[PDB]
Amino acid sequence: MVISWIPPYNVPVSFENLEKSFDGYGPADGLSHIAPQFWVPDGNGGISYVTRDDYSMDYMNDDSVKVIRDWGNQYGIKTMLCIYNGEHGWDWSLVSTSISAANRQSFVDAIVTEMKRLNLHGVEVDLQGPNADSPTDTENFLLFMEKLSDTLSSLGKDLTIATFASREWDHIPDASHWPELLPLVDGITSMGYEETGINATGDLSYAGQKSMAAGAPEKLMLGMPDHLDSWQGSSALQQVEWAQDNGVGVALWDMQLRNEAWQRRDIWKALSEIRGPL
Ligand SMILES: CC(=O)N[C@@H]1[C@@H](O)[C@H](O[C@@H]2O[C@H](CO)[C@@H](O[C@@H]3O[C@H](CO)[C@@H](O[C@@H]4O[C@H](CO)[C@@H](O[C@@H]5O[C@H](CO)[C@@H](O[C@@H]6O[C@H](CO)[C@@H](O)[C@H](O)[C@H]6NC(C)=O)[C@H](O)[C@H]5NC(C)=O)[C@H](O)[C@H]4NC(C)=O)[C@H](O)[C@H]3NC(C)=O)[C@H](O)[C@H]2NC(C)=O)[C@@H](CO)O[C@H]1O
Ligand code: NA
Repeated sequence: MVISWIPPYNVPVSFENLEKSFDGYGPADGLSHIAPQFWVPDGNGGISYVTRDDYSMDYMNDDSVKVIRDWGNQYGIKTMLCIYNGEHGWDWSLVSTSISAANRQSFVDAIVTEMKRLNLHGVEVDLQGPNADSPTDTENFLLFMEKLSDTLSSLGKDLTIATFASREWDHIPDASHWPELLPLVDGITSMGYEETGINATGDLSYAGQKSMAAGAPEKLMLGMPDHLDSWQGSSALQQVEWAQDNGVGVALWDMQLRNEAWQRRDIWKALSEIRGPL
């Protein structure tokens, strides 16, 4: 899989980038999935569009989501409802109350209802709890993911999740949860960015990332940053080439394509080859 995201700020730039062709290759050739990060939990079992008035409020609406969806439908690209908990910083409390026994079914229902309402192709879960794991949070989050997975499966829809890239800390969800998440999802985006690479250390090396996904490495997407042309002692293109040669995917955060290296034909050609035809 090859995924990218549209954050809820600077949206005009991301929208322009969707239609770019860098001398013949661009996002329409490289992505299988596109994820507008436009929704948040309300904390009581429901969901909401982003509402911060200093974000791209002119785009937090159904018509703008359908622009993305219709763009992707031309190519067989899938638009994913991306729900996150970072509107005002990363707030795990919004997730913890959503995945409790009282609200969990309502939360799944609200997510799926919104995806169906807009004729989207699946859900990209981007709910982040830095240093927030506990036994209760692990259980409840995995019960949430299993229920969401079963519901989306019956609808023929895709499910992806973004996680922290390490396992040795107390993050949720992180690579210590991959063995339980892999059977439930179509893809996992490891949010390693400049901390993971060919030459990084241990679990954060790309070999270590793939090893932690050993149950189903074809479902792993290595997270790579649009604002850098290199990290961990390799070029952006080299990092993509490692994914190509080692049977994993790529997750590009994000569609602002801020560094010129991500505005080049070569890297989009490589992503197109990783993706394959749709
Ligand atoms: C201390 C301890 O006890 N243990 C240490 C342990 O914690 C360490 O583990 C590391 O912790 C850090 C900190 O928690 C982790 O860093 C976080 O990682 C996640 C996942 O990568 C990041 O979230 C995703 O990644 C991108 C890139 O950061 C996110 O994009 C950012 O999103 C924010 C919020 O929307 C954007 O901010 C907005 O920016 C606009 C424009 O500038 C501005 O107008 C807005 O006002 C502003 N809004 C807000 C609310 O701030 C920001 O621009 C954007 N960044 C970029 C580059 O585009 C994206 O949303 C997340 N989702 C997806 C999908 O990618 C998270 O952002 C990041 N937190 C911080 C503070 O940077 C780290 O992952 C983790 N590392 C590992 C390996 O586990 C370890 C290791 O260091 O050491 C222990 O000691
Ligand atoms: Na852990």
